[PDB]
Amino acid sequence: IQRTPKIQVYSRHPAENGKSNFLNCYVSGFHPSDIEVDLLKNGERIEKVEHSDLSFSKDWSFYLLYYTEFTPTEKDEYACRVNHVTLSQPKIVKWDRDMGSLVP
Amino acid sequence: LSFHVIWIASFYNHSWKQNLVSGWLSDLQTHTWDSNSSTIVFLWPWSRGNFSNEEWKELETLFRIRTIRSFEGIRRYAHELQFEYPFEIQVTGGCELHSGSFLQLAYQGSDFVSFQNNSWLPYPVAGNMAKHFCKVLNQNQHENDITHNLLSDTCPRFILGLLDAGKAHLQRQVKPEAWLSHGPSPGPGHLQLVCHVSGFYPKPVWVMWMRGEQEQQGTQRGDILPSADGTWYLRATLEVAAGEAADLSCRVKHSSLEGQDIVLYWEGSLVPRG
Ligand SMILES: CCCCCCCC/C=C\CCCCCCCCCCCCCC(=O)N[C@@H](COP(=O)([O-])OCC[N+](C)(C)C)[C@H](O)/C=C/CCCCCCCCCCCCC
Repeated sequence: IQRTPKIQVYSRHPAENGKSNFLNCYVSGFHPSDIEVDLLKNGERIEKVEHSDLSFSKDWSFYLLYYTEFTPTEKDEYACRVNHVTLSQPKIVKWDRDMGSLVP
Repeated sequence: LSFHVIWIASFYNHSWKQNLVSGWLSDLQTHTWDSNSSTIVFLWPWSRGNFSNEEWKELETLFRIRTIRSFEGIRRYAHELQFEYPFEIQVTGGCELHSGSFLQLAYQGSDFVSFQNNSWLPYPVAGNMAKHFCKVLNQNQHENDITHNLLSDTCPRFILGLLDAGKAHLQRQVKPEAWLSHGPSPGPGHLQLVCHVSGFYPKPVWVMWMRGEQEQQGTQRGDILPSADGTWYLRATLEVAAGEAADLSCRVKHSSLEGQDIVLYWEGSLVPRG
């Protein structure tokens, strides 16, 4: 039986433009263990992303943490792109951050 | 609690595999296996314990020999056991002290066999193939006695020079930070308020949306998620009617704060004010 990844995207610190931060993609609950995870900046792959050593939970489903140090600006959007045998095509989950006040 | 080792063996085809091994103290990773060098890697200086340099070399040789016989035994009996490529075998084994010990093996992500006292037993649901696997696993009783001794003797020994030597790590206190944002999926005419809590250690934490002293029981707390530096992260969300988000605050309690709760207010540009 195969299990599809849960995908959660978060930063280490509150987003502040021009302040270095860490962007995280936690992928969990999946089986089998082969999986492709990319972090995206403005739709394009970030190079040299780190990840934790593969591990698994009590129910034997696997989990990994992917992360990279980054510095957001106002014009940038980030995401996590995951491919797995359970997925017809790669699933993209955005980093949800607030831009602040919209209308002047 | 205490210590366990996990083993991730992926059999892609008869001529291709991958093998990952790591050691865990409570929920903290403390060791990795480098199968290129056949070396136990120490992620912390104290993950060696007080164990002599040469006692590790013997454990390495035992690990290395038991792994190569494991991959060859599984591939020799794969068709007997009805193992169809590709398949994954996972093992976790370890102990506690005060006490307890365990060793469990899964095939394709489901309970398969486990080691009890002195021999391998099949999980009843796993069927005839698990019973046949236990025939091979229990081939040599001496190997089983060695497995028993690793769990009931070597493993408590290891904590005895580890949890003391490194409790300073497991007992450190790291204060959280928190911040508020708009949730992305509100229903019509409503808002989702998001309270982020980051950077805390140890894991236990309390977080609630409040109206003054009244906890808002609509607070939906997410999973606690790991950070790359070993601290933890949590999101707690609240669905509210628009305009009714006035006087709302997020309150965080954590052992490291010594009663000085973090309190943030849904306020300023979040509201937004005039
Ligand atoms: C990574 C950091 C580690 C830090 C550890 C520090 C503290 C350690 C504390 C506790 C550790 C607990 C670990 C328990 C390990 C469980 C071992 C069970 C595996 C038994 C394998 C048989 C031995 C042998 O060696 N099995 C082989 C020898 O059997 P034989 O019939 O040929 O007998 C030898 C006779 N001879 C003539 C004298 C040589 C035989 O081929 C088995 C094959 C079994 C096939 C199935 C494979 C089983 C899968 C389980 C693998 C688990 C690997 C564990 C690695 C993490």
